[PDB]
Amino acid sequence: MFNLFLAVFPEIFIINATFILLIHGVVFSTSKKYDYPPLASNVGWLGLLSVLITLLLLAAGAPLLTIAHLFWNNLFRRDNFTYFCQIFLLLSTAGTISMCFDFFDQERFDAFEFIVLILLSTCGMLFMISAYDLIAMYLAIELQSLCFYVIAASKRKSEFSTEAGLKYLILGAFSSGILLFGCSMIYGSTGATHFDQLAKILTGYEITGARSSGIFMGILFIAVGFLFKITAVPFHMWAPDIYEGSPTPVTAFLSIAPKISIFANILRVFIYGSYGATLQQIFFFCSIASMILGALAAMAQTKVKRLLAYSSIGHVGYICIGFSCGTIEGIQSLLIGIFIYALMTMDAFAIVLALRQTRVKYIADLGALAKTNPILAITFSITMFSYAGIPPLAGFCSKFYLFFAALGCGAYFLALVGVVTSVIGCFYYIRLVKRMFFDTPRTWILYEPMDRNKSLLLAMTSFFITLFLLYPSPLFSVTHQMALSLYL
Amino acid sequence: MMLEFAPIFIYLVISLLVSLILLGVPFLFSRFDIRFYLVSILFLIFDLEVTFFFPWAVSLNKIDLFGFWSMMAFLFILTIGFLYEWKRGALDWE
Amino acid sequence: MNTDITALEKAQYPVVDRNPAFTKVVGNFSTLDYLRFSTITGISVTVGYLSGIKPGIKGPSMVTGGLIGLMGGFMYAYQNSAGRLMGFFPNDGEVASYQKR
Amino acid sequence: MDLIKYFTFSMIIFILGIWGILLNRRNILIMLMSIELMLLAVNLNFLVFSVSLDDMMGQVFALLVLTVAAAESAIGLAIFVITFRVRGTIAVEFINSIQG
Amino acid sequence: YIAVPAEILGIILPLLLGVAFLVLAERKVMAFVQRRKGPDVVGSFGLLQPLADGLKLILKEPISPSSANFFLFRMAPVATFMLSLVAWAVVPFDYGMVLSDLNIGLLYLFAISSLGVYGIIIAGRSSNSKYAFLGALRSAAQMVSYEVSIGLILITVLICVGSCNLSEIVMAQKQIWFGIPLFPVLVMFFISCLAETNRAPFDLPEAEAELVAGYNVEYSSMGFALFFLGEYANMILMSGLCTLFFLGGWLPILDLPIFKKIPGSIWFSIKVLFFLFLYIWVRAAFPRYRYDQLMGLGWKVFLPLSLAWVVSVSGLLVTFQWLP
Amino acid sequence: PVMEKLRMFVAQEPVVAASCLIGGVGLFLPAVVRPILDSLEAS
Amino acid sequence: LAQIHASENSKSFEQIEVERALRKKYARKDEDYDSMLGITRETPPELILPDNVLPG
Amino acid sequence: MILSVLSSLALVSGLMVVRAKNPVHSVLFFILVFCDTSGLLLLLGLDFFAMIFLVVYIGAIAVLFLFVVMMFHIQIAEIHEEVLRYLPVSGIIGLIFWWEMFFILDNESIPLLPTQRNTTSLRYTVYAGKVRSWTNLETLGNLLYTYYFVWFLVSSLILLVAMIGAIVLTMHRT
Ligand SMILES: C[C@@H]1CC[C@@]2(OC1)O[C@H]1C[C@H]3[C@@H]4CC=C5C[C@@H](OCCC(CO[C@H]6O[C@H](CO)[C@@H](O[C@H]7O[C@H](CO)[C@@H](O)[C@H](O)[C@H]7O)[C@H](O)[C@H]6O)CO[C@H]6O[C@H](CO)[C@@H](O[C@H]7O[C@H](CO)[C@@H](O)[C@H](O)[C@H]7O)[C@H](O)[C@H]6O)CC[C@]5(C)[C@H]4CC[C@]3(C)[C@H]1[C@@H]2C
Ligand SMILES: CCCCCCCCCCCCCCCCCC(=O)O[C@@H](COC(=O)CCCCCCCCCCCCCCC)COP(=O)(O)OCC[N+](C)(C)C
Ligand SMILES: CCCCCCCCCCCCCCCCCC(=O)O[C@@H](COC(=O)CCCCCCCCCCCCCCC)COP(=O)(O)OC[C@H](O)CO
Ligand SMILES: CCCCCCCCCCCCCCCCCCCC(=O)O[C@H](COC(=O)CCCCCCCCCCCCCC)COP(=O)(O)OCCN
Ligand SMILES: COC1=C(OC)C(=O)C(C/C=C(\C)CC/C=C(\C)CC/C=C(/C)CC/C=C(\C)CCC=C(C)C)=C(C)C1=O
Repeated sequence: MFNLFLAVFPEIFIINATFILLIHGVVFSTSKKYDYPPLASNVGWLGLLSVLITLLLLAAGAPLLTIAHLFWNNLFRRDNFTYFCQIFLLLSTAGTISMCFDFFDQERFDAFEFIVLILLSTCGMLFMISAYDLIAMYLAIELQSLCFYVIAASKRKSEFSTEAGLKYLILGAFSSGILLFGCSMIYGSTGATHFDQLAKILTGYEITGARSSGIFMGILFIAVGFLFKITAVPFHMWAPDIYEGSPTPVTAFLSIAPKISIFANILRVFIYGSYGATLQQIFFFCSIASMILGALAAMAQTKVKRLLAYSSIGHVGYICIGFSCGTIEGIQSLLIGIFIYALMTMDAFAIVLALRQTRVKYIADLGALAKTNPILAITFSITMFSYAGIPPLAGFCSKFYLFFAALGCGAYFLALVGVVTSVIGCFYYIRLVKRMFFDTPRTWILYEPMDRNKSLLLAMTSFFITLFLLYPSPLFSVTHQMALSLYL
Repeated sequence: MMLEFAPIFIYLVISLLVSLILLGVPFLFSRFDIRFYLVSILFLIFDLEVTFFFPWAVSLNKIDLFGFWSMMAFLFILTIGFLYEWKRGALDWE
Repeated sequence: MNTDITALEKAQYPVVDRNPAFTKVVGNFSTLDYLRFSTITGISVTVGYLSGIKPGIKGPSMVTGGLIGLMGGFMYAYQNSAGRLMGFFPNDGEVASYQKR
Repeated sequence: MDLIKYFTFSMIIFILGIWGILLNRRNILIMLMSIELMLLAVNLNFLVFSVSLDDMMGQVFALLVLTVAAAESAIGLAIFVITFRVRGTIAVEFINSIQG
Repeated sequence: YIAVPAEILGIILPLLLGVAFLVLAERKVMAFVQRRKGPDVVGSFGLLQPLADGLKLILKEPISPSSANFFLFRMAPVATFMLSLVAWAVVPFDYGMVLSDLNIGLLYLFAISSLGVYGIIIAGRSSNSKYAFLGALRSAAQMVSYEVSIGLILITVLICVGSCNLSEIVMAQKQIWFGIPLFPVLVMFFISCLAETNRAPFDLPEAEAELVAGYNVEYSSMGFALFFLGEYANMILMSGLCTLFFLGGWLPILDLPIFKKIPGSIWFSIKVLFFLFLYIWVRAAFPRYRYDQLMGLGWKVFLPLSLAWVVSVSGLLVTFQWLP
Repeated sequence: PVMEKLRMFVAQEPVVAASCLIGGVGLFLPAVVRPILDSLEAS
Repeated sequence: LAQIHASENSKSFEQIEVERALRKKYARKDEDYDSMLGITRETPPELILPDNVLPG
Repeated sequence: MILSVLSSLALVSGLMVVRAKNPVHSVLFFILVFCDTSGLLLLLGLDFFAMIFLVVYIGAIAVLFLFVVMMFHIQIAEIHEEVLRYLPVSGIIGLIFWWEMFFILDNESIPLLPTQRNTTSLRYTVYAGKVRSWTNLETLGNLLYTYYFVWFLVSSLILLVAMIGAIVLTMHRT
């Protein structure tokens, strides 16, 4: 009996460690004897440790995660794809946590519950990746969402943070209701919620004239929920406001991990299921809309956070082009894009968090940065050029695939849109470089140097961004492996 | 069978009529306190706990040890939450 | 409760015990298992101590880190030992001990 | 005709939630209430289908969805409370400062 | 179904009479403890006092203050009164003596109890009076707080019985009354019943002298009477529930032919009378808690103990395989 | 010296201590006694 | 002014260390979390200058 | 007919939820909607869910909403607006949803037209399933804690998040 639970050792450990940290934090934060010490950094270090131990347990036990698969079948499904997705999710969570300590001590954000909520949301996203039934998928999505709602409003006396939370909760709850409605329609039409059963029922028919309008609209509503989650246009406008109004570590965490989890869900639901061309057309139109709107709105922005939010919207458009084309290379390119975008976003938010120690808000606040911190201005410039997709930086992969699929699926309007939006993006990315290097403002802002954690993370992500294309084989092989494991 | 609910409806109708008769015969001759929200939240949580207890209580003879320990784990999570509330002063009305 | 230990990906090494008992797995702990266990626990205690200095609770922080490390290290050692007995990990020692007792 | 009548009941509840979103641009509390109405309609959809299909999966998920609805309302009303506390008012013109 | 209204009236009317005389019995017992005579002028031994008081109330002019919640103000007492009445549809007085033999009767009682709070809340809010509103909020919070412990004790009984059917709960006590092994649970249940019915030592609405205005202070004539009647009917119901769950309902004390001679309804009535006497006795014996103290007792004492009893009973019954 | 700290906790929080003892018995019986009773039945 | 300068320049090693730690602890604040905890952190008197040297 | 009555009550009560000027009134109508829903559940034979909808939706969730809305003391000026100018946008959105979504089951689940013949005699009774009938409660409890226990525990995690968030966002300890 005990050995059956080897399939959930990683999750058991992280949940138990989260409980231990909750108890530790609440017991000593309330201690008069110790004079109510702030425990955000102490619990943060212990939680980073817990995340790393979870990663060790998961990575080193790859076969064991598939033990007792028949017993666990109606609860979840673990395979190679989920293996790599969960490893990447844990790595992203560890990096995001490591970027938070200067924020904890200098702002004096003393709430250790922040770390606990991050860990519980990580548990939720882990269960999201392995979900193999509509019920499990919904429950894990809701756990993740509720944790985000709470942490988005963590600055509870701030107008901005409270506004972010309110908008997030209302729009999140609305989208979740729409998705749940879709799930109910699919169950009513097919008598099934398990992904295997849905695959068997729906395969071979798609729209064979006598199409289940119940099945067709259930798929549509579920897709609407998914598109809200990935911040695809027209279900996107929550994202810029929430990203800007939330505390910056929250914004960094939301920018990466939920995308990984929800894209795992989307792959395993749609790609593994079957209504077909309708849904790929959904993602096609949403990709085009996201690219165009992201480019234009980002061009309008004068503030750093909003610029990065709109940039992420545009990039999810680029990524969803891969899902749309419906090929093994499409899935592989989507995964490569997710990985590279995540690393670049981690780099960008490490810089943003470093600059938040002097309250960076506007793009113009970067003036004369090439004088006051030359190596920081260069590092940030490499990130921008990578965001623009200039070769040989890592960001060039997403552009290359966008056009590869445009000429592979046979889509020339898509190629035209890609060209135009890429040029617009390059303009608003090099505007930052111009501000740091070319401008001569009358008043300068002198920034405090970053802590060791962010400097090390920045140093590694900056080598990856510059040098990835010299040795890109491991990512290519692992992503091809994952794309194949979805069906075999 | 749902047959036994019909007398309840007729009982409700009669009780309502008695209420109207009794009440109608004499016509012939800005300070928000968060602790209420908090007690509402606690009641909601333990209301759901009782809700989940009901099927478990009637099903103990069939679920045996596995069901017992799964409910115990459920209770462990909820009781950790309760300990958190207790330490934070949510249960103190002074 | 019906149970089925059968894994999706078959074991690539001889199966000494398909579903080893808890105490059998613990008694199967090797020197390397104990090294992994002790290393994880020691690192966790060290992190607890160092991160506890600024709040002033280095002792209790050491205890908390040590509890996390003890649980994680035991889970990791159990994972390795059970995987060896089940044939999922290289298990030369288990096979040698099995072919003799 | 039973199944079409049970489904249109839940359907009118869902459409009412949608209309409540549409008609309450100055009243975000009612917007939250409309979202609960939609969640109730979905829950009813699972229960009706469970009976119609003679299957228990609709019933398990209905209970879990009730748990989600409870947690959602708790957290949402907390966020409402803190927004009101910061502004002293619930009017929508005081929650429009993030834009662009 | 044509005879169903006759059965319903045969429940409701004697219940209203019983409430009218419970008020008199409370006055009499309180007086006798206090070395005085209660009402003994209006009728012989004061037995006509309840009719006179009810007649006075119906002949009293209603006030209906100039509030903006004209409908809600009068409907709140109707709601609480109807809820007090409808719980008796599932109460069995003897084997086969019950209006609705609900299989889900225990949860139905819990639902009715949970619904009881709305009359008090609406009366407080609709009355256009800050004192009534504050008192109603405090009373509502107290009732919801003690409802948790009531529900957990219900779960303990359910674990022992394996069915939500009240008659089955009674017949499961043929071997032994549940109040013997679960005596602390019964004490907890009685105290929680006191708190849930806003009764002494938990009667905040009665604490006008303590600068705590009750939720019904603006009510006159028959709305106030409806609140009062619902409260006393709920006291009778809580006594009946204590009898059903722990004292074996209609069962005799000993399974002997001498005890089986007297009908089960009489056994049930006698146990209910004991519990009503304890209600009155407790009101006569002790002072009252403050609101904060009783809230602390609800959340810090009775909830943990109720949960612990759930765990202990279930674990013991699972271990030795004594489950129903 | 944690043997009067437990004494002090029991003296100051009798309800919590009683709840812990009652629930702990309820957890101990299935965890320890039940497998013993199952083992004695096999032989 | 001489009083505050004389007081600072005559401090021993131990007091210098104590005041370094105290200064670091009270350099920033989270009054919202303190209100959640229901406590009020007060500046220690060894970090408060006399009123006769303050600008007002 | 009975479903017509309950659906009409639900329709009117829901319109009152979304259209009442006073938010306290909206909460009270919401409570009427849950009562009607419970009636439907009783018609379906799901008495456990019928009772739980009263216990949780009305007994706990609506109470929370009522406590919060009552202490807010919202003035109508802060949330008032004329809705006559929304009739067209609601007309198109409602109609499209109406035409699509009230009739989605019609092609898959074609109704049986009631004829002028007693079909009740064609009801086949299998007594084998009637020897030991299961309540809704015990059928659900047979599954929640053993075969689908992981989802049960994840729901517990969701409730824990609710508790933590409620404390962290609103607590001001005296
Ligand atoms: C604690 C607090 C207090 C508040 C509260 O809780 C909380 O308090 C709680 C108290 C609750 C009430 C409790 C109780 C009820 C009664 C229920 O109402 C029963 C209705 C059902 C039962 O009705 C019949 O059931 C049997 C017949 O079915 C009868 O059996 C005969 O027939 C047998 C067979 O020959 C013989 O063998 C027997 O010998 C012979 O006697 C039986 O006598 C009779 O009862 C369903 O019936 C219908 O359903 C049919 C199907 O749809 C419809 O058929 C139609 O459509 C068909 C096509 O589809 C066409 O083919 C048809 O031609 C065409 O007619 C039709 O409309 C109609 O029949 C309606 C809900 C309500 C009000 C609750 C509301 C909510 C509360 C107030 C709660 C509230 C919230
Ligand atoms: C060809 C690529 C495609 C096009 C993209 C080009 C992107 C760059 C744009 C080119 C235009 C000109 C760029 C000018 C940058 C050169 C100046 C520079 O970066 O110097 C840095 C140097 O920045 C670095 O530190 C770069 C380190 C990267 C290490 C990469 C080498 C890896 C192996 C080397 C092993 C170690 C050294 C071996 C020999 C000792 C000095 O930084 P400061 O901020 O001035 O001061 C630093 C502080 N302090 C000197 C006190 C330490
Ligand atoms: C307020 C009380 C708090 C209590 C906290 C302590 C207990 C918490 C629960 C800890 C897990 C179980 C610990 C008890 C050890 C004894 C277990 C045991 O006796 O083994 C039985 C088996 O027990 C179990 O396997 C149940 C384990 C409960 C599940 C606990 C969750 C652990 C992790 C789950 C991972 C899922 C992800 C979690 C999602 C949040 C043997 O039963 P059987 O195989 O002979 O037959 C089965 C049954 O009799 C017929 O149905
Ligand atoms: C791939 C392209 C090429 C990459 C090349 C990689 C080469 C390997 C890297 C070589 C590293 C060289 C430096 C090694 C010596 C530094 C040792 C750090 C000592 C240390 O204890 O640092 C502590 C902080 O932790 C820290 O600062 C460490 C944590 C910093 C984050 C590191 C990552 C952790 C989370 C994983 C994220 C993964 C993201 C992937 C998506 C305390 O420091 P202190 O004493 O100065 O006091 C700080 C005030 N509080
Ligand atoms: C400058 O002049 C003006 C306009 O003109 C730009 C206006 O509009 C308006 C006011 C009216 C508006 C804004 C209605 C437009 C709203 C829409 C379409 C709702 C959808 C929301 C967004 C953000 C659009 C995103 C959707 C896209 C890009 C396409 C949908 C998706 C796919 C094709 C997949 C005013 C006053 C105005 O003065």
